[PDB]
Amino acid sequence: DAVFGDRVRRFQEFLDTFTSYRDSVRSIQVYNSNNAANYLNILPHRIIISLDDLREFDRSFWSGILVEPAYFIPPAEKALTDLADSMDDVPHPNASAVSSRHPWKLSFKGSFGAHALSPRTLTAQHLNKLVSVEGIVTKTSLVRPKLIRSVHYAAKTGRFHYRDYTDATTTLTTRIPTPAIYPTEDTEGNKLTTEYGYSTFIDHQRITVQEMPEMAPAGQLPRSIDVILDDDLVDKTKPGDRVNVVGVFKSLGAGGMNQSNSNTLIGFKTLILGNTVYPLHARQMLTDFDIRNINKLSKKKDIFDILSQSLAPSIYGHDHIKKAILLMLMGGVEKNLENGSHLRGDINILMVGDPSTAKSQLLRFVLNTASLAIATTGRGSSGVGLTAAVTTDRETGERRLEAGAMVLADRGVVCIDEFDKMTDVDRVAIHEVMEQQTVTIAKAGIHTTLNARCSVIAAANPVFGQYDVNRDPHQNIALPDSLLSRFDLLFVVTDDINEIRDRSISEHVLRTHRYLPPGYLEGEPVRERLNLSLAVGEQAGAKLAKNKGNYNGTEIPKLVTIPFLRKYVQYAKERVIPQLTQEAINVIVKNYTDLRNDDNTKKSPITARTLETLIRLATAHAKVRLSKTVNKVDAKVAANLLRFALLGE
Amino acid sequence: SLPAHLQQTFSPEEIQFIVENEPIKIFPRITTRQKIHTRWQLITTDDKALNNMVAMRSTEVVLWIALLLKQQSKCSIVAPQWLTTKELDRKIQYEKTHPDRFSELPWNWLVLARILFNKAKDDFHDPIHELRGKIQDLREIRQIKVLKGLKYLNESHLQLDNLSLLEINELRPFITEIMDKLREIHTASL
Amino acid sequence: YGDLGNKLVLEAKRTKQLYARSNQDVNLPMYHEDIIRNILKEVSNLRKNTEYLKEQQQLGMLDDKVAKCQYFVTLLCMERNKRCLLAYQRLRTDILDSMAWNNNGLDLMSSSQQDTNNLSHQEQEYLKEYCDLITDLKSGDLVDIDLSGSLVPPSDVFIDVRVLKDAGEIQTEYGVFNLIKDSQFFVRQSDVERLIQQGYLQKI
Amino acid sequence: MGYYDIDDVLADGTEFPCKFQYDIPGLGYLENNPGRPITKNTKLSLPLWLARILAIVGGDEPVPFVELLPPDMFSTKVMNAIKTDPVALDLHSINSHFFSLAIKWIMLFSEKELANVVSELLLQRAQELNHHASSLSINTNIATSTFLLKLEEMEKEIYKKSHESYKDTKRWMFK
Amino acid sequence: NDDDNTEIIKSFKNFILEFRLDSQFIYRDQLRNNILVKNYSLTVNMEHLIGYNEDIYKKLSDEPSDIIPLFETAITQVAKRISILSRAQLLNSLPTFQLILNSNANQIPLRDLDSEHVSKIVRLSGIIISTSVLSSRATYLSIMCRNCRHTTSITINNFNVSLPRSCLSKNCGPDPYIIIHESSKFIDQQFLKLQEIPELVPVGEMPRNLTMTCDRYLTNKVIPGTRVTIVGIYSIYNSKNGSGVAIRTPYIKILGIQSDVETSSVTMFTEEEEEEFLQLSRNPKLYEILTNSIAPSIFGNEDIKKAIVCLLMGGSKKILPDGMRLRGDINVLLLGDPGTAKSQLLKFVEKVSPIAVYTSGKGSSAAGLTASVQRDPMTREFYLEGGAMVLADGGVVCIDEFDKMRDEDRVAIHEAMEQQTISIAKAGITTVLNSRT
DNA sequence: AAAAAAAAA
Ligand SMILES: Nc1ncnc2c1ncn2[C@@H]1O[C@H](COP(=O)(O)OP(=O)(O)OP(=O)(O)O)[C@@H](O)[C@H]1O
Ligand SMILES: Nc1ncnc2c1ncn2[C@@H]1O[C@H](COP(=O)(O)OP(=O)(O)OP(=O)(O)O)[C@@H](O)[C@H]1O
Ligand SMILES: [Mg+2]
Ligand SMILES: [Mg+2]
Ligand SMILES: [Zn+2]
Repeated sequence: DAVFGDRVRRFQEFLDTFTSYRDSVRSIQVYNSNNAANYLNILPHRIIISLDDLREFDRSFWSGILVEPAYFIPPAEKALTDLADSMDDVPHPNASAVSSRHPWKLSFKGSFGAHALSPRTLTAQHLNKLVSVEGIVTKTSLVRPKLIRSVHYAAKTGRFHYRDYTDATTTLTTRIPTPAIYPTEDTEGNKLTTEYGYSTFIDHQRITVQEMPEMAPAGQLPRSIDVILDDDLVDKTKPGDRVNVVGVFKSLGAGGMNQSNSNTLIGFKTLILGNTVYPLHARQMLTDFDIRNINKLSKKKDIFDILSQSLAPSIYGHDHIKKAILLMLMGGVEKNLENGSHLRGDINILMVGDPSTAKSQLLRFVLNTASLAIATTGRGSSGVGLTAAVTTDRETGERRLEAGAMVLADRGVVCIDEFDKMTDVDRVAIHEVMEQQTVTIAKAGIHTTLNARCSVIAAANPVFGQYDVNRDPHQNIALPDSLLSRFDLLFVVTDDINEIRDRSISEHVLRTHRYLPPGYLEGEPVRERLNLSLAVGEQAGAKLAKNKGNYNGTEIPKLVTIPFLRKYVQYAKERVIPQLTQEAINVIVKNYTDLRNDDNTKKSPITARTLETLIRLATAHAKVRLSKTVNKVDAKVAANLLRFALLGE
Repeated sequence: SLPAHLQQTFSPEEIQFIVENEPIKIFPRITTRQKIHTRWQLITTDDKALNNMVAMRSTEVVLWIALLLKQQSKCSIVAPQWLTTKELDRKIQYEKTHPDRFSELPWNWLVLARILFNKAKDDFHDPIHELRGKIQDLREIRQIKVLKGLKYLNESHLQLDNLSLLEINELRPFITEIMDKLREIHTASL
Repeated sequence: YGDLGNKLVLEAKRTKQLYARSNQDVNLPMYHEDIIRNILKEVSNLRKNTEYLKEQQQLGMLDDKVAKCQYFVTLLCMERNKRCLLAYQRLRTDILDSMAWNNNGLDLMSSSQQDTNNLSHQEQEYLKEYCDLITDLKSGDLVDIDLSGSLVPPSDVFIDVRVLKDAGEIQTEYGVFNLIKDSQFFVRQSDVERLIQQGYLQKI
Repeated sequence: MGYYDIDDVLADGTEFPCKFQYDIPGLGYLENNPGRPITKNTKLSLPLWLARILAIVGGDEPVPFVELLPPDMFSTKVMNAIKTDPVALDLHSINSHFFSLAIKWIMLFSEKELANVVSELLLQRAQELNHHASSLSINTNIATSTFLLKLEEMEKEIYKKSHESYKDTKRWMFK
Repeated sequence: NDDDNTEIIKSFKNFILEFRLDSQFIYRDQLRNNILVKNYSLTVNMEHLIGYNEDIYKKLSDEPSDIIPLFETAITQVAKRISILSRAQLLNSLPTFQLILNSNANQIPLRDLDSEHVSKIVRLSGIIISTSVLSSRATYLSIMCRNCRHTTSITINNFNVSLPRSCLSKNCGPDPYIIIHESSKFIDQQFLKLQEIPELVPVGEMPRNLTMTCDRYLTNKVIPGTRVTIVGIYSIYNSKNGSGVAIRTPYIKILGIQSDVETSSVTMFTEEEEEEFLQLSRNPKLYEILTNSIAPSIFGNEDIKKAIVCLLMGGSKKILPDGMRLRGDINVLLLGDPGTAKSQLLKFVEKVSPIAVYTSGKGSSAAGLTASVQRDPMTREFYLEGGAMVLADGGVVCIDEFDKMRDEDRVAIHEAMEQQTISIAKAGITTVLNSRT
């Protein structure tokens, strides 16, 4: 009754106290007005409030929101709509666009405390309470419009009628259900024609999110919960993306309480109405002093060695492997031509060696440090389901494609273990994809070409238990020559027995295992922790706190921390697109001719593809030093790396 | 007495001793009137009561002497007034009707009860189980009231009007330490 | 630098827990004077370094600010090392005295660790002198009271006690107690406390 | 403040961010090459036992040789989290000497906004400490142990003393 | 009718408030300690109930599903009596208390259950094979009318109600009611599957499965593959959706669960067993007293037993700030002549370990070990089902006849044992799954 | 529509 008015005026006072949201509303209004009629982006009517300030202002209203949002959110959005209706000034409005009546629905950020849960932790006593759930997106539905309010007109009356429809999932508060029957007759019998272009329709999508497999109980499978979100943010993220969804967790449906039940063992239905979504990514922006640090470090003469040594400090040796990984993570630019079709842009690396030589560990490091990557094993995958799958939707009842392993990894990197142990048949999928970076599916009446420009790194062991140096390279590798010719670089690793290197690697590994997590004693095992204190998160240049990166002193040369390297590669992959010159061309052609006509034994045959690989590596090295042109030193270093990878020092 | 941290509070045995060092009434079964025979001539209690004692009459002795005579057939302890159903009923009514004040009870509360129930079993005029249950109910409600009142922990002082010895003893190490920490925080902040 | 010293202090805390969980003086651990003498030799190196630094400072070649800051840093190092060592030693002496006072000042070599060789020799002579002090203390004006007796208040006069070890017959006041193995006595409480503390009796 | 107190000497060893507000040639010999002097405005993680005094001596413009930065432990994020819900927050992850360190910090810097929030913190947690201490078995679910593993190092002695007191009372009562 | 219910409630309340042994009222103190820790439940032992008075136990054993709710509401009445003050006249967030029972009656095998056990209290033992996801149930429903539009409340018990006919007193419909989901109370329910123990299966038969339902605190207590002892009610529920005439599928309502592991694997141990373990650890020859204890029926082998002990203890898991993982287990392979007692050690190692599975390398497959991609026939959706190397996560897996295993099957275990994680990509499912064993 | 087990070539 009057409690609605009291809550509305309390929220109005709160909005009057804090002047940031009014400035945001004025800015969004003026930006929309400017976009209207000046020679495509439109800002949606949504604003985010930090409930920490609300707690600092009124504890009762804060607790009312966090405990029973149903009786508190609608008054807040009504007050926001009234404030917007008072602030705005449009003396000359339109006709169809003025009837939107968007309530300016809200978003939240700040500390939640005991309401920041996990999909497994959700239980009965957390119902009807605003919560934030963390997880990974597993599948999504289709964006289908739904009706809200229909506009009707009759020729005789000249009065436009309107009828409003609300469903269980449309509003927080349960109201009397309304069927979708179109009113076609007036009270006096006048014929009513439905008026499209004046009615209200909003998008609808359903997504499902599951708990992360890493934080799961022993011997238990991950569990999932489903999320409904509409209007704005309707097509954000995708399957295979870490998300934090803030919304209201409520039950819906009779759940067999009526006569429709067949057994007494019936459970209700639970579902969360999402209010906002945030990307976790375990942040992705760069500051001004970050740019200063990047530039001043790139002006150094030895950036490439520092960055190569900065990858996986606990892996002894494999220097050129680290250099190749660095060049691969930020490979060359893609070239397209109106007549030359497509030219491949990235680099692929394949490794083969005897057991226990740190290939899987380096691959896991690449997976951890990459911006986007997917983990895959040869034996536990099937090529048909690795690219696209056909499944039926439960809601619509139709069948739609599901993205495969590497389609999710578009513009990323795919890492495969036990490559040689994979079934031969599935290999054709790779033969399809690595050829033209496009997978075509044609099955059950679906005809579509899916783009997949990912780079693939693989590690396989030779046919014998250990590599035979005295044998032909072809007979040591089980894979056929057709796919081996595509991979740019072939690396062979062996653990030659040598007492000096054995002692060095032994003391290094023993150094690694004597490590203690900071602030934790050695007498007890590693214990799990909770999430961050904030459900949603967010002097210059004089600190160099995490810039230099030399966290501990053990060698004269420098070392940089991983997050700054990720920032560097993010900056480089976007801000720089270099071009090549004739000076590097001379070196490239000269070294190609010298390598091709040396006429000595070599691990792998060469062809015109190797020169294209040299060009791509030269472009990648022109990117690594943040220059817009290719220097001949890049050609020299690429030639040296290729000669090592094909001959050996 | 050091024994680690046993130098700061009283152990329950010390509480039992300090309670049993109190007067009590007794009905002797024998006579020791002097011939008008060994003198008691004790140092920490009046002898004139013990020496000038005649059977089947009221006299006051310390509790431990009463228990020692009760071990033999030389004693008959008289139960106090507050150990009966008609008194505990009005007491529990008083606690129920007054939700903020602790009822008035002797500071030997629950302790004389334990001793009398353990030793003096056959001299009560009321069933033992009923009295034990009513005492348990009293303890229950007083515990509820103490737990409710504990929420206010000022850094200045506090008032607890009618708490017995055991209730104070079992709560001292927590309340004292918390208030001391609060005082330290406030003093370091000024 | 004083981080080595931390390894001592943390270890001492574990010892305190051994004192806390057991609530009984038993199996005191074996000393860690090796790390202590390592700290002593490194702090001797620090002290000689300070003396040489003062030498160049008095020479006039050294800068005053460098000399003063190094002096403060070294003084802090010595202060922290001394603090850690005394924190160790005070707890050691406290537990030593606590176990020494309660066994009538005899140290009970007939039965607690057997050879008490886990203590340093200085700690052993400290224990002997403390036993001497405890024996001396009750020889003054408190000769009629046994200070090292029990501290549980006397609650009953006649108790049942059960023998634990075999012996001969022991003289008492106006009587004799023959400690036949595995027998039960119904005797005075104020006559068998010494035997119970010695461990020859059971089931108070 | 006890010299022979073990908890205090343990807590004095925590590391705080600092800044060399004043340049000193020849320093850093215990951290990097001794012959390389440490330049101005260079940040390290110095322990408290030298940061307290080295930032107050001055030495000589009697500016201190070092300047102490606001540590990340006392940050707006932690204050917001502790004000929102203190009962379910685990301070053991932030630190094991949180309360003694906070007392030292508030003694060094007078800040009338930390004393009341910290006071309400331990006042609110004391009630659940008493609730768990009063619950004696006659073995238990996950909630009590989950709370007990969230406790601060300085709260363990209060919990243990309360538990022993209640256990002794029950042992004497029921014989 | 109401008089008998009041008499039964009074009897149970008198039992709770009057039962004492020596000088302790055990149940009142139990209620206190439960309320202090927010565990609104109470445990009743059969022997105490029988010793107090036999009529109450007779009535409980006669018609359990009708009598138990009276006891479970008497419990909450007593809790409100002895936990809050009248104050001469609030939150009152105390739901109906859960009742848990324990007993020592003769066990009944699963195959022995028949028509005479309907609506009776039975005790039985089995092995858990699958646990369903928890679902919600309504207890306090706020119901709104549409035409007259008044408010009403419905209280629902879980033992053994539909929309009321007509309105409450104009001319409404048959059932003009809707459910107000807000201001409603909900609880949790879970389904479990039980299988007969291998040693009690009759001659030439196969194991039989049974369905159990638990609710509230009893949920999320067991994991698949653990021997358990269950006490509950054997009742029957009809299947309208689902042969024969007047058929009724039976099931079990769980009242009490006992497990050997006691859900120990943070520390749930009390002080007595803790100090016992510490004293055992102070034994200066514990290595030999453990080596002698590994299969005392096998003679001669000593290094094998030492290796088995070392494997059982396990290594120390390590992690690094760089993100790489280090394995924390050791793998022992027995490769020798026949007759040297290799499998008899495998079955004993399976028995000793808290979590273990025993399987043959001959009757096994790559898809039957790591993860099998099943497909629900009803909703027609894909989902992962655990195999045998995921059930043994955090324990030891017993494999014999390792050489008889197929070459194509033997390669899937490489990554699963060198990195302790398995990655699968089938039908669009891209999930990395952890398996440490 | 897609995964997994079995007998015969
Ligand atoms: N240079 C190295 N530095 C540190 N550790 C190393 C090195 N070489 C090998 N190792 C160790 O070898 C072990 C074997 O790991 P892993 O199985 O991932 O290696 P791999 O060579 O990829 O083996 P496989 O071919 O069997 O998959 C790891 O624990 C790793 O730490
Ligand atoms: N050392 C031993 N002490 C006692 N019994 C033994 C010993 N070695 C073998 N046996 C006996 O051998 C019998 C058969 O043993 P079992 O079948 O387990 O042998 P195995 O070596 O595992 O065989 P296989 O290699 O064929 O699988 C058992 O009944 C067992 O009692
Ligand atoms: Mg490997
Ligand atoms: Mg065998
Ligand atoms: Zn009506």
